[PDB]
Amino acid sequence: NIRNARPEDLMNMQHCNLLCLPENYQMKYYFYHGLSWPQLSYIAEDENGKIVGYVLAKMEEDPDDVPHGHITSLAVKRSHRRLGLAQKLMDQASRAMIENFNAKYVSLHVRKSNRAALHLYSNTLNFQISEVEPKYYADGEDAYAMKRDLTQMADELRRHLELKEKGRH
Amino acid sequence: PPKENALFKRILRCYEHKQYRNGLKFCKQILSNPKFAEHGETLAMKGLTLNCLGKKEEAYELVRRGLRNDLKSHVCWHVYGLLQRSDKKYDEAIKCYRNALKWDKDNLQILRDLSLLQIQMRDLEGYRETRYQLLQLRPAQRASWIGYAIAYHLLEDYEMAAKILEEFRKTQQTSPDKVDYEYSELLLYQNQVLREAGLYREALEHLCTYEKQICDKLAVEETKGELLLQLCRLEDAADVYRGLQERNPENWAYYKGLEKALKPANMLERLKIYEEAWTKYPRGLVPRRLPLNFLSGEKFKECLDKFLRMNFSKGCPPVFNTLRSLYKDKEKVAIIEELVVGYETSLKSCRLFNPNDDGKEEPPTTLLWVQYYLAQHYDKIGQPSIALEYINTAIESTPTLIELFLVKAKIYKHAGNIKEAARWMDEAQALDTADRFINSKCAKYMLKANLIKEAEEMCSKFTREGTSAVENLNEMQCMWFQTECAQAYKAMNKFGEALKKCHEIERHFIEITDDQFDFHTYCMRKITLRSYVDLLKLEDVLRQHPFYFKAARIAIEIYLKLHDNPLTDENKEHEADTANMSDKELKKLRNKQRRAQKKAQIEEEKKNAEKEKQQRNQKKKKDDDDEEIGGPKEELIPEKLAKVETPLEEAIKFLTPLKNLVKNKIETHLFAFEIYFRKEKFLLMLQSVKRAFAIDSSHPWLHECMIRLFNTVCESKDLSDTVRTVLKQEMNRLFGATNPKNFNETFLKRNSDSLPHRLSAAKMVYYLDPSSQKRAIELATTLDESLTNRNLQTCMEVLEALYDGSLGDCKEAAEIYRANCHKLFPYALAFMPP
Amino acid sequence: MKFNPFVTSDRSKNRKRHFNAPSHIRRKIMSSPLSKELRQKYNVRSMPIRKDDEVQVVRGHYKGQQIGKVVQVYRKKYVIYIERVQREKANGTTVHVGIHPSKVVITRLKLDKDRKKILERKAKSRQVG
Amino acid sequence: KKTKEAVLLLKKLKAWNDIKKVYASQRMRAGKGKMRNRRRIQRRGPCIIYNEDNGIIKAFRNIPGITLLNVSKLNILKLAPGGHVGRFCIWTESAFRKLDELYGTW
RNA sequence: UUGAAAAGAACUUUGAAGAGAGAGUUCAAGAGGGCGCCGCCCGGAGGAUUCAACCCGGCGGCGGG
RNA sequence: CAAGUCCUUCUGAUCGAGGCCCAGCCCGUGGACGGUGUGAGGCCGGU
RNA sequence: AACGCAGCUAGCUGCGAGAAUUAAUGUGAAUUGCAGGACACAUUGAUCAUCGACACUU
Ligand SMILES: O=P(O)(O)O[C@H]1[C@@H](OP(=O)(O)O)[C@@H](OP(=O)(O)O)[C@@H](OP(=O)(O)O)[C@@H](OP(=O)(O)O)[C@@H]1OP(=O)(O)O
Repeated sequence: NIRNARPEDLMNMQHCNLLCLPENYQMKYYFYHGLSWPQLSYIAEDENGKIVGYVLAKMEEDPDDVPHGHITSLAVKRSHRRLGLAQKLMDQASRAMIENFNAKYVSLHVRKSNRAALHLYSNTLNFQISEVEPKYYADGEDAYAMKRDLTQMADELRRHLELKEKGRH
Repeated sequence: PPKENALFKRILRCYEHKQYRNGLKFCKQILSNPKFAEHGETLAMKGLTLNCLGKKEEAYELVRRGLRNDLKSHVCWHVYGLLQRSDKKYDEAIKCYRNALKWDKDNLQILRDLSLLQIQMRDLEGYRETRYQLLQLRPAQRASWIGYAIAYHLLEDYEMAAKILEEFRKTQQTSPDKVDYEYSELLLYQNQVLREAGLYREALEHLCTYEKQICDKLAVEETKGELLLQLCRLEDAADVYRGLQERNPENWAYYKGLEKALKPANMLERLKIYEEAWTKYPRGLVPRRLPLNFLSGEKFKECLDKFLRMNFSKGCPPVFNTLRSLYKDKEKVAIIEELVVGYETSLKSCRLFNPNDDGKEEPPTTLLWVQYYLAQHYDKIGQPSIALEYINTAIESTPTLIELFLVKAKIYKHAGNIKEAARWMDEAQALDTADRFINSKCAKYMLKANLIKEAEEMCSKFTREGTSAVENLNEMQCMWFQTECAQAYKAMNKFGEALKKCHEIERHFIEITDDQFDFHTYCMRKITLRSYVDLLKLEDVLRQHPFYFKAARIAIEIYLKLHDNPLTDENKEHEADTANMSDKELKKLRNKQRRAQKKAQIEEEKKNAEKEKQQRNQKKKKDDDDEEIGGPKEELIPEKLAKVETPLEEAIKFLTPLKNLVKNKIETHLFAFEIYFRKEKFLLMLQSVKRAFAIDSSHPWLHECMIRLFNTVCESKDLSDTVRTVLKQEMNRLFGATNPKNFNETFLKRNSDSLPHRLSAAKMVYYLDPSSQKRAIELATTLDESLTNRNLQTCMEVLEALYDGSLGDCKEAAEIYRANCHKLFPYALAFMPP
Repeated sequence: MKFNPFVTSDRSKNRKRHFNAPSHIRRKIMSSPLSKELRQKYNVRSMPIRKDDEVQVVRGHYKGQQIGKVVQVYRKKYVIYIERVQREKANGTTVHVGIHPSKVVITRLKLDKDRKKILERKAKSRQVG
Repeated sequence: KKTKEAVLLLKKLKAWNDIKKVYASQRMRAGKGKMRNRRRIQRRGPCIIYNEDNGIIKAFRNIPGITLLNVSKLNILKLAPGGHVGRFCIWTESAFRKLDELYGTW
């Protein structure tokens, strides 16, 4: 499942991120993300109502910077991996991202050893390495600045909007 | 005077920009003049400066002196108000702010801070009046209108809140911007208020006017779908929901909307609804799982066959998880079991799902996944041997798959072997140590296996350097690990550490609710008012999470044990030890004890000195303490926390959020019953019994409650007759008015098929009649296959109930029951023969 | 220790060139450090000051958290002027206070054609190392 | 090749305490020497006496107080800094064995 | 060679002014424009890791053809 | 074309005084010098 | 060596009727005591430095 994060659930990726990713934080920018961009955070829920996946994204606040998004965190449990849950989360988050902000691209940061997410981002989501920033994390291991252009899928999103508006009339 | 006034302005300037020391230095020369030595406002500002420097008592004294020097000075009262708010003493802060307003009625800062407070402690009337005054004072500010609308919204009075919204939006119709995200948020909030009022027609008409002014198309479409469902425009709702389906095929809400819009008369049409969904979009696992929730018979057979075929060809992990819901009905269990067995046999014979299939030969990984499914199925059904042999075969075939392990964990933990599972997934974490999912779940198992030190050590592989794993995890408010640590500490009877963990949970919950204070000034600037109000309704229901429930129940069982039998013997053995001890030799041993205790005191003083300084160097280098001033929480002192003066009272504070929020669960009322029973609260006994009766009148522990209450009321004679009349009416209604023995007997025959019910009935047979212990012994130890919910979990709970003395001394009967359960459950360690 | 025979370490010589320096040279000593956020993003430590940059004072009586913009780069007196760095003259007017560029932090740069080229030239020298 | 390993080295030989003493003894010269380029004065530290130059000078030359001396060319001005004998010296294995050939035995 | 920075003394008052008196700036005008009874013993009333001698371990000094 | 304007504290301002998991803040093939409201390897030019 | 050249300019300094500088190149937002003048800074330019073109009164 993929749906918007109603801050009833902002506590659930707080549960999940500690369980999965070492890049962990408190809950404060969790409210900051949820309140600033309630429509950008999406989650995955099982038949038992427990969170099994999530995406944490945020708008850049630099005015000089071109409109582009950044994902703060994105992970999937081993029980539900290789289902494309991260992929579909990224697609829907980027769709809402373009509809509400018209971003040109999206940036992120990726662990060097997390080779599975590297496969996902490169082969599956066609993301590309922008820059390498060493010692970004607390353990000192290097990270890739990962980016994918969002103009191309925004094009067919506009096409679908035009095809639906012609149908409505 | 003008010069001192200018210096005063520099002082506060320094304060607002956090130059505390410059402010105190500047006020020093102000207080140098004897004519201003007693000057109230400067002393108040100085004290309010030192409060941010940590000296709370000096700040208190100086601020009260400044206040009493000039009560008319609203500045001093405002200073005291920030002083109280600085240490979360909000209730005094409101009073100080109102006292300040009596001198300066039109101070914007005081009124806005008071409004932030009034929303902090939910003073809807006071916040509404404050926002009305602000709106009168500053109508040009959009914050005034926003807050005034907020105040009425929290009142659920959506009519005048709505007209405030439309007026304010007209003020936002000044057209200084394009389709603004904040403007879209305001429109969506106004639509939310309209739809919460039930004014669906005008809400839909208004939203139908501002689609071009809303960037959030998802909210527009979902609101259109629900409103058209409410307005009986079924076709329009169907079109909107199918647009949402093309937008997000993975959300059950859109399938629900399609079902309600189309209104399928029968199951065939309902299936045809998803047929188009998965023909237009075969990829994914959504349109095909939903039919299996309602399909039955041969159609369910073929759809399930297709589902298992595509899942096994894909070979994805969570296939078992999604069909776990279909185990409720045993016909689906038999269908899936025969299907997977046939698949395994066909793959073994000719490497196909069906030998008649025209497709290409399936890979052996498909057979491996089928064996994995079989192992999980037999684990859930209750056949540990078959699941174990299947998982052994799968592991032998593919030893590199980490998922085959966790199935073995499930098998062992459901069979009663937690240590073997913990060791095996220590191996599994050794297979993949980079993933913290396996690390965290591993720590969870040896927390369940009481290897708390081992769990702490291996979590340190990912904890931030410079701190212990326990301190770090307490710092991130690690909820599940803390709760499991508390349960483990309970396992070795360490009540102090478990209560420390539970109070850590309580402190964290207090920490969440004060976080909204900073956000009081954020979203109003961001006009994300929907997120505002829904976040606000979050904290008022914040403690409804099951994590709080498990922490509170751990704490409350600890307190119940420490009140019903509050370990009354604390130091009596030491007194009795010296009774036969000669005075001279008593002096000998007490002198040696004095030597040892004073040497150990010197020892802990010197050793803690280097570690406190080392951790000081750590924390200052962490920059968390290198810039940190406030009120430090007092040490929990787990040893002292164990010897809690008022155990029931602490547990009562714990259920207070349960008693305000978590009323759905019967355990809240049962816990209140237990506490107030140890508080001889019969008047609370009856009401707790009533609340628990309204939820699950057939609960075993609740039947224990009714029985115990009836017996205690019968034996007690100190109750007043006026109370007695109403109470007698209450049992004459709720109870059968018969003797407790016959009531328990009637319950036991009514629930003779459920093992916990029989155990409780036997316990109260023993309690109501200790001479009747033997019949209860036989009643509790039955293990007939006709007994419902007689699983191994009930087996060990019955075993420890027999051991705890709830049925008296039954060591031979407990041993016989243990041996019989071991025959039933060979892998259960709690039934391992002596 | 300096090993270049053609570069002097003499006190009087070094002072003379610093006090008697052409304006285009003086711009180079008119350098200020970027904040951590620019430094991480541009991979540049220090930049020459310009007429319109968001500048924060970190030393002196006017040290604080507020952000201001340069309004004048007085290269003759080796000082710059921000808006709120003012003091009260006797008669009643308000005059700017000269702050040395080395005692401030650039919080936002005057992003410009020549400027944009300047950062990437310095930044691309970092990946060389 | 790097100063970090050089600092770590003599930290293992427990000679780092002298470097801190040199660091502590860093002050302004008194008199007209400030006007004449002799502005800073400090105590002289241990001598490192080597045989072959494979980067030894570049690793150590940045550490205050350290003096590098070639075993083939000794300097009395650096072995007795103020004319007083007894400066702390650290030898390399190759340089140490060359003393018999350089100055002979009895 | 004022002062970190002119922040180079607003304004009030006497004098025709030069000159003052208040006031103000500055950390500084004392920088105002050629200005830098204690050791042992006796007695009493008290308290306490306690004494010697033994046992274990460690470390030194001296001696061994 | 490297690295502290980190924290606490002295001052009118400080480059001053303490501290900086790992035997030891960070760089050091860079601890020359000068400037910057004392006295600065790590603020700046440089080296 | 003399005499002239600055918006306000006596000396010092620089310059030569193109007279506190022209052109060109590098650099890249100032000069400054005041005012004015500037300043898309590439549909290319203040200041400074360099200096190979031009000019250089008796
Ligand atoms: O049905 P059960 O046999 O009682 O197992 C469940 C399951 O345990 P696992 O974590 O081992 O799978 C839950 O986890 P999920 O299946 O949802 O992942 C877990 O809750 P968590 O999700 O928080 O782990 C829950 O725990 P509890 O009974 O305390 O509610 C409980 O496992 P346990 O009975 O072993 O605790």
